[PDB]
Amino acid sequence: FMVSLPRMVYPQPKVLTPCRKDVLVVTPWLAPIVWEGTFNIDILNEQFRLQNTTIGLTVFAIKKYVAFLKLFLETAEKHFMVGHRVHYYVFTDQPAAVPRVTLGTGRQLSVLEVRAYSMRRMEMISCERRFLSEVDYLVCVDVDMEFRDHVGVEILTPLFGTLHPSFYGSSREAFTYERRPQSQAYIPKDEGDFYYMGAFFGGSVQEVQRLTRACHQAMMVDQANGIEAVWHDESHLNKYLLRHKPTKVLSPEYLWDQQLLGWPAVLRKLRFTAVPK
Amino acid sequence: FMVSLPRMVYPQPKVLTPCRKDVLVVTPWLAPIVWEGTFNIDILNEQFRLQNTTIGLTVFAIKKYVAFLKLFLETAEKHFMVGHRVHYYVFTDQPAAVPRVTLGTGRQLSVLEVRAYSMRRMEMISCERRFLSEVDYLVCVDVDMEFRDHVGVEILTPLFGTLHPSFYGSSREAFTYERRPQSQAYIPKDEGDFYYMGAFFGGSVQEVQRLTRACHQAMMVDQANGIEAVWHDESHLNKYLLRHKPTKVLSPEYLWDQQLLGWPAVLRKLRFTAVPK
Ligand SMILES: O=c1ccn([C@@H]2O[C@H](COP(=O)(O)OP(=O)(O)O[C@H]3O[C@H](CO)[C@H](O)[C@H](O)[C@H]3O)[C@@H](O)[C@H]2O)c(=O)[nH]1
Ligand SMILES: O=c1ccn([C@@H]2O[C@H](COP(=O)(O)OP(=O)(O)O[C@H]3O[C@H](CO)[C@H](O)[C@H](O)[C@H]3O)[C@@H](O)[C@H]2O)c(=O)[nH]1
Ligand SMILES: CCCCCCCCO[C@@H]1O[C@H](CO)[C@H](O)C[C@H]1O[C@@H]1O[C@@H](C)[C@@H](O)[C@@H](O)[C@@H]1O
Ligand SMILES: CCCCCCCCO[C@@H]1O[C@H](CO)[C@H](O)C[C@H]1O[C@@H]1O[C@@H](C)[C@@H](O)[C@@H](O)[C@@H]1O
Ligand SMILES: [Mn+2]
Ligand SMILES: [Mn+2]
Repeated sequence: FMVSLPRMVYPQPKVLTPCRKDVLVVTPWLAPIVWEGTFNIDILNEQFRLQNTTIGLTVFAIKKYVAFLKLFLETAEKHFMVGHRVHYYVFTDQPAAVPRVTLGTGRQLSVLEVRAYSMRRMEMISCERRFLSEVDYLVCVDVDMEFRDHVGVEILTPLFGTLHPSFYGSSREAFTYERRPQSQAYIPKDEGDFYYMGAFFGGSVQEVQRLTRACHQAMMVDQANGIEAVWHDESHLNKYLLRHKPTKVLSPEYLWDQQLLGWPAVLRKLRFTAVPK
Repeated sequence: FMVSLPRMVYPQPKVLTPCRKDVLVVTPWLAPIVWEGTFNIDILNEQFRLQNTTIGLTVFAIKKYVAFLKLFLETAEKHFMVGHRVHYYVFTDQPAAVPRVTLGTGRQLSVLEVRAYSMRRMEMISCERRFLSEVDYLVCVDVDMEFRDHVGVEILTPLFGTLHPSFYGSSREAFTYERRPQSQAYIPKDEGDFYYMGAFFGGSVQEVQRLTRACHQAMMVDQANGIEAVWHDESHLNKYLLRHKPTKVLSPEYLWDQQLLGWPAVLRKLRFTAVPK
């Protein structure tokens, strides 16, 4: 049950004035594509706070990648879901190397020890009972990253992927999907909506567990058949999101590499960006 | 559980090419606004057929309005949810005046007798147990109308309203919301997203029952206080959808009066239109 919104004063949306005329803001299956200018964050914050929403953020920091945790977490504190309930889940082979980072109120961090050495992340996420009890949504991101700007409840939805920053302008034949019919991740050259990056996906706990289960099972079949998809779990993520359309798509504002790709006119904000390695 | 979509060949959506540049296609709370060119109906039909979706359509034909049923139903057969399961619910004081209309396969019609003589429609819809058992979505429309073009699963969502054809270009101060603070339907001049028409709303059975219950209760409070909102149940519908944002908004393609308003450039299709009375 969703209670009433309070009175709010904000600019009237105008039917004959698009927010953005330079980009596609809705997919052909009527999922929003999230760009700056498409959302009133005050309205969304109200809606999600009225549901007392809890967001889980999973991040893997295995072997040398523990060095990325300090900047990742400190910048997450500045920019990720501020004002909402957040539970970070840090999967690592080195629990003692996790930096002591000061958290804002309503935010917690759990260290989950794992084995070191593409199958690990999808298998590890598909924690099943814990996430169902503790959070409403799961967001699954790369650690070799930093938040530079707002990443908030505008992303939340049953299932989302993120446009790969290298391929948002590419035609589908150029996408680096797995192209061998012998792989479970196979997508032919005449199929595909978008190329999603493995570094930022999420959704409700239920939908994220479905996706990660399916990708894990598909990767196991491939392993048994002696094939490894060209881009590993990303290849399977793309296969999954082709056959199970996401209910929102994040623009490349949400996954950018400024060193590689600069700052194009189409990006009004760079929100979550690659750290040099 | 949603099974996989089959392989499909369709045009690739392009991130740097908007479908429509002339209209707002997503609200500031990230609900799609449904216009022609925003959706691939083949994808949506697949998604909704894979869930074996059943759509209930409610229509009231009381007193002289029974005369509108023949054209309403015959044109619904040509254009409304064709290929999907449909259950029409015709509420009338004259069961014997309901025309015998031939239905396509998978479609059924129930005649529900009611009393003759704004409270009736919201009260009557909030049938509660029957709809929950028989349909997935409810669509609630005026009878003095005809379908001229496709109205399909693109509209389905937990909660939707439709932009009133007279007001989609209007600023909010000009909207004919109820303006007296003594009414439950009161909306001040600095609030409001859109002006929704009472003639086409819907959603999941649960959300439609919530809306109709709330509007019925609000109208009862008004009656007890000796006030009747300026546009009756439409005034309350607008209050409800202000405080409970719809998850899709239908463009005026879905509710048009060609005699009054012609055929503006912004409408690529006229789907569901007023019959002269
Ligand atoms: O030694 C490692 C390697 C990786 N990671 C974790 O795995 C994440 C992903 O690894 P990278 O950042 O090195 O790789 P990309 O994000 O470039 O991932 C893409 O390239 C990969 C192969 O390099 C796979 O194909 C993957 O599916 C695809 O999304 C890292 O952020 C980190 O969280 C570790 O913790 N330790
Ligand atoms: O004698 C009647 C009158 C109305 N109706 C039913 O009620 C529907 C709505 O009535 P109208 O078509 O006459 O009115 P509008 O659609 O123009 O409705 C708008 O104007 C109404 C007052 O005229 C209310 O304010 C209502 O909330 C607002 O949406 C009709 O389609 C019909 O289904 C009947 O069956 N018999
Ligand atoms: C010559 C150097 C490597 C830089 C060129 C990489 C450009 C394409 O990005 C890569 O795309 C792959 C799928 O085709 C896969 O997702 C890995 C991805 O590379 C990662 O993401 C990029 C945006 C960069 O941050 C890159 O460094 C990172 O490895
Ligand atoms: C002088 C004649 C009446 C025609 C002028 C009506 C224009 C405005 O439409 C009316 O708007 C009201 C809210 O302000 C309320 O929704 C009723 C609505 O009138 C109905 O819908 C219109 C689009 C027409 O189909 C109209 O005939 C119908 O009554
Ligand atoms: Mn990375
Ligand atoms: Mn009418």
